[PDB]
Amino acid sequence: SSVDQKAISTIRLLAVDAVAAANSGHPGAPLGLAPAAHAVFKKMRFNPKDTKWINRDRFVLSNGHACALLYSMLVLYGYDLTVEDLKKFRQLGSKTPGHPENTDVPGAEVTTGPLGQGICNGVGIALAQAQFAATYNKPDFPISDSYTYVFLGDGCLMEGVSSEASSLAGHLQLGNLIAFWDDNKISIDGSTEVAFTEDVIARYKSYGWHIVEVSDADTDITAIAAAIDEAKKVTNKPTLVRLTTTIGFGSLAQGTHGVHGAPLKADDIKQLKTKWGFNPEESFAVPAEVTASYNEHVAENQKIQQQWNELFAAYKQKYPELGAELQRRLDGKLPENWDKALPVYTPADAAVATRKLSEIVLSKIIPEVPEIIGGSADLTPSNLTKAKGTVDFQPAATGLGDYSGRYIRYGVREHAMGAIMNGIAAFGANYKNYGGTFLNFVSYAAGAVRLSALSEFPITWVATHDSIGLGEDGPTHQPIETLAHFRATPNISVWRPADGNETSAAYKSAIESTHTPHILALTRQNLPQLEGSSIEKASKGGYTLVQQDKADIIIVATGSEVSLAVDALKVLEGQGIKAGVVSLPDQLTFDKQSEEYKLSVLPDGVPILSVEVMSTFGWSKYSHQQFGLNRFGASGKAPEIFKLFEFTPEGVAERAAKTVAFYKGKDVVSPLRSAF
Amino acid sequence: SSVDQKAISTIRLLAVDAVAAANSGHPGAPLGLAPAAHAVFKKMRFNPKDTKWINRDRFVLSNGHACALLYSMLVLYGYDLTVEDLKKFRQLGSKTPGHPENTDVPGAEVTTGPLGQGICNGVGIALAQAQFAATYNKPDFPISDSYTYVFLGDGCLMEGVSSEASSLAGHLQLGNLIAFWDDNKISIDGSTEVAFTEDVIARYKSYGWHIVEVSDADTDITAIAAAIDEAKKVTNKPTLVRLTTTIGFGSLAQGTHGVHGAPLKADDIKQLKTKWGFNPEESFAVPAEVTASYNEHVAENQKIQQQWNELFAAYKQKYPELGAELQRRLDGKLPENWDKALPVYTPADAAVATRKLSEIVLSKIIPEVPEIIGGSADLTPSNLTKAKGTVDFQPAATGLGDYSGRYIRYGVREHAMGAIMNGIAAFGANYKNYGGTFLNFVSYAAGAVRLSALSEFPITWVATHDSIGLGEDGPTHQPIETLAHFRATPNISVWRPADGNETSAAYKSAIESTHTPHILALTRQNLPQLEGSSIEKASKGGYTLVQQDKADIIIVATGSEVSLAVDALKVLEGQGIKAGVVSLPDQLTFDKQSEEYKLSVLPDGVPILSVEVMSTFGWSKYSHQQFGLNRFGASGKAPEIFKLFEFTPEGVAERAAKTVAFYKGKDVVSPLRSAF
Repeated sequence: SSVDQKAISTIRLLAVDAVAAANSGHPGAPLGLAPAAHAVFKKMRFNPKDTKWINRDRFVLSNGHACALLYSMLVLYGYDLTVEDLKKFRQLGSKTPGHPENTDVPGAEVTTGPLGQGICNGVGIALAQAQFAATYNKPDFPISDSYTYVFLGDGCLMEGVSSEASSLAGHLQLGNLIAFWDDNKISIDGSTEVAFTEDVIARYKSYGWHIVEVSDADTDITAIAAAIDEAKKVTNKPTLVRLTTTIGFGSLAQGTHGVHGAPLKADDIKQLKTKWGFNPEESFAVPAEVTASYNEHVAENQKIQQQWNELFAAYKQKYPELGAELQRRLDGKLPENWDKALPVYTPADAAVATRKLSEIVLSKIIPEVPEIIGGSADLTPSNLTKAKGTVDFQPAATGLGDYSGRYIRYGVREHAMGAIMNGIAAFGANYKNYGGTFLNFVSYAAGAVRLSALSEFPITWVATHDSIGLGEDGPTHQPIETLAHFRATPNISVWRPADGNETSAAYKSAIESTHTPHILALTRQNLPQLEGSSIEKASKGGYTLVQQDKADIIIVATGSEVSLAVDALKVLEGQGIKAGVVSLPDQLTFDKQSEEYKLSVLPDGVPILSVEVMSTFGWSKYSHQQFGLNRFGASGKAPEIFKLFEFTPEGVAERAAKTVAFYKGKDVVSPLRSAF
Repeated sequence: SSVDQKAISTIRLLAVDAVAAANSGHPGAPLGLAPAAHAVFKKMRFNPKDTKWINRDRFVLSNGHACALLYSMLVLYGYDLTVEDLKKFRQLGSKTPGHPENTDVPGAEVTTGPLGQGICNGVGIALAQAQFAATYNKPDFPISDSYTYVFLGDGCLMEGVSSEASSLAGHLQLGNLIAFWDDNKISIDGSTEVAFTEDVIARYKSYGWHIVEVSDADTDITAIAAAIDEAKKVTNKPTLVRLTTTIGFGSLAQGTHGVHGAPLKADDIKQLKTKWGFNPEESFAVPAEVTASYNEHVAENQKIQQQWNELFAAYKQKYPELGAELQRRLDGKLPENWDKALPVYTPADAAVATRKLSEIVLSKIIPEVPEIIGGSADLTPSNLTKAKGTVDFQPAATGLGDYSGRYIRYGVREHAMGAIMNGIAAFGANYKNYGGTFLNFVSYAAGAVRLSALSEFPITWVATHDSIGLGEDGPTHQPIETLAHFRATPNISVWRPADGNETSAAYKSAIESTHTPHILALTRQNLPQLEGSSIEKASKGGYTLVQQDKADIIIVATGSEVSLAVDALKVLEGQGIKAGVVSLPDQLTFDKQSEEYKLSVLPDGVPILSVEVMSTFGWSKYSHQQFGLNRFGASGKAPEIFKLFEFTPEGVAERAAKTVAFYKGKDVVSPLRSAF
């Protein structure tokens, strides 16, 4: 009957009533986690009227199905979300979707639901905070000192991505990360005794985490608060707080799988209300005393932010250059004319692999753009390493780097790298972060990559060894389907640059991005600098590389196949066939250009053949006929594989000539035309 | 100077010489693991002349980059692989590809290289062996008693998929699994101190594994053999053997990252040979005493198999029905007329979700086809559970099932489920195994799914909640790109059945498969039984559902959109437009039909519109215009989402009418035609 007890009941009943109104959703974990949510939010510093305050504590609901709990907290604290929005939980168009989405929900830092992701995002938020604090904090100027609080359940703990991120977070000694395990022994298939009998706590100790156990988290908010205080004293380890809860606490069906993922019965909701002092005839009740208590915490937090703003002003006087840099980043702006550092090439320059061109770009732009950080997973240092003049991101205690470092050694952890990148982006402060691996193993991280797209985060995959061009490692390593997969995903820019100028354009796009993740598909093998390429033209996503006013055919290609198309043009000239060449380094960027620009590249009245040593899926958007590779690769020297599959100037020319013949006597309109 | 020492040197030098000849590949782990490989193969029962003996011990090289080691063992033991093949390591077309492929390499049980996969495959081989032994063994008849030996490295231990599978294997008490960790402290990025500082042994204890540590695995083959003996005594836990080795042992560059993944220097190879008593002027040496020693072990193993064959004959007399069943399975044949159990529907039957139709199929065929086993990950029992009359696969000690059980509780572990399914298939004995999850989270397992395709394993994903039709869970759960991704992967049948008869055809294909993995995309929502569907027609992958001799347009659709197309046909009739309908439940199966059959479905001379509430990628193979969904979904009641995106009879009809108008006055040929 304290206000804290009333607040916990209010949270529980808002969540239950929201699920009831939707007749869909998950009441069990909200009921079990309401005490912990109340306790954690009371310890957190945040401003519901300024969701982007850079020194806020962050909260992540990794068990995203429990989002009726999150929405209830946001409503009670006066974020831009109301009881009327709760009544529209899981309803088309509402601000309260069935899993939380950062683009739609004020106070949702990331998009969660797919299990395992949110805890990894929390690792990334905490990594970014440590890097940010190391970059900007000074004596008497704690510009950044915030914590990252994550709730997770048994499902997240079973997903391998969370093991990857938890191993890495322990290695990185991320002491401002505090995670809470909803230890309720229930999943969809019933008891965790059926498939999840490991000693979780022993595993987390093996990663180097600190542990606090709260044996009665259904009621003991004093112990939950004390666990947070204890975690804050352990500055060199992330902490896992074991919350032993009853799923669906209070329900007639508490402690059963049936309360995990379906609405409660109406009579159950009545007895919940009566046992907690609420009116069983009323739904969506918000006692004014709860509002008052929560408002007091908001007012205190707002005074903390007000004092932070004055600290920041004083910082700008004491540290003029760092202060201006920080201000620029908080305004979301890159350094003025940063792109003048991008390398430019001419056709007289030597052939270079696009993986090496990418390394060169990074080496030039990292020193000039402090908000770029990145790393690599499952990849040789010889294929990607830190830029000269920087150091790895490591706790100084290891002697292997510092938190001010800029290069992250992710280990062999592609999926966690992907989800950590999302967390770094979510931190804010204009972070433009990247992750390197082989293109074929970006697929290991598909769960996170899709969330980069849905969350609108400007992360970048540096995805080398893009094709059969890698050679001897063979078909287990050679992408076929990978670009089609990601190009088919909404909101992914998939750059496959052909040369030096196109690689600079790809990075200009990736670093300038604010809402679109990028994948840069890069070669092992050397490619020539193209006659006709430029950053300007490649920035359009697709452009006419070789214009032929009397073209019998246009060849559209990407990456390593653009030079192949140019060589095929010469073979075709000897056969009496005049070809143009289009380079299409990013289909998404091209698609966003004006219809008239696109038609100037892919006009009516001429057959168009695509060439790319990968799946032909998607290519009919831009071509009438497609020469691709729709079978797995081979283990051998790369030039021999290209010859085997007829990706040679003569093989392209043969198919171009067949395309010209196939359209003789036919009327041909641009592939860009459509009926609707 | 014992023959064992000479054998170890022979293995090391064959591997080094193979890498040298290719000027590509990985000598370090072969040098470090040769003692362990020698010791393990001496304990293994196998027949190089019968790679499919069902009671063989299995070996899996999870650290597949080390395959020069595996190939050297296979050569020395007289598998169908020779020194001449070793000389062609990593050469186009050879039997010694840069990572091992089960389709190409005799004695390679699975395709490994992508890190983490092989250990999970080993879990599946061991799971299958336990299930198989529980099904067939009788007193005095140990039909199956074999072990599964896996080598792995630090990279596999960092990949989350291995954590998932190791947690599950410990839960399942898989005592015939013996894994060996190459504890050499080196990865591509240099020391494991940079990113991999967890206490691996403590983590494996937390999963319920037994541990043996071998402190000097560079030389102590007695201790490695003893570790195997110890592991065999622990019948209720999988064992991890920690092999402390020096990467590149013997090389001038031993103990450095540089020996992990590049050929040794020629002078280094000379000093290796001299220090081990070999001729530095000679490559690919095989001392006859080594051959003799290895031949003796082969001869003993062949006598063991000979006695197993007599045991099997005696088993067929003592247990006539089980013996005939086992014989049939070892012959690779399904029960005669098993498919008569497949449910058949008529248009008078009620509407049913294809997820429920799938459950019904499984309930009918599991009792009749003993080699079907399967399970689910990250999915409610209400969405998939064991078939009535069976029990879960669990160790009997838990009280929750038995090893004779047929339904696997994978937990929230999609990626490991995928790789474990590959291992179950690899075991053999005609296992036809399946794994259920939501379609959108098959993507979490992409690494393993691609390997199912490359390995030619007949595994099946039961992938429910296939689209925006799932409704309220929202865009984090609703597939868009998923079918395009897997259809773009070579050798994946992607069935999206529209009704009861098509769902039975999908299962007929999936269960009869011997070389092609299947994904069955199934609905949450109810769909009508179609006029014109049958198992016979749907078995062709694509078929004419509604024939219209005077068609102005043909609508091609899948799954939930076939009924939509049929409803649109009626709207179009009122607009004076005559449409036909094609159902395309599996594009791969359709593609494999004769050209004349395919043209009878998609003829020349008529515009064709595709309809599928997912990406339009791929659909131009079969259509002139495509109506799909190329943006993320929404959280709301499913019918409202379909209306929002105009996937309604009127919306389809509008686009069909626009398609007819767009082709007025044009000559139209089948989308199946091409220039080359």
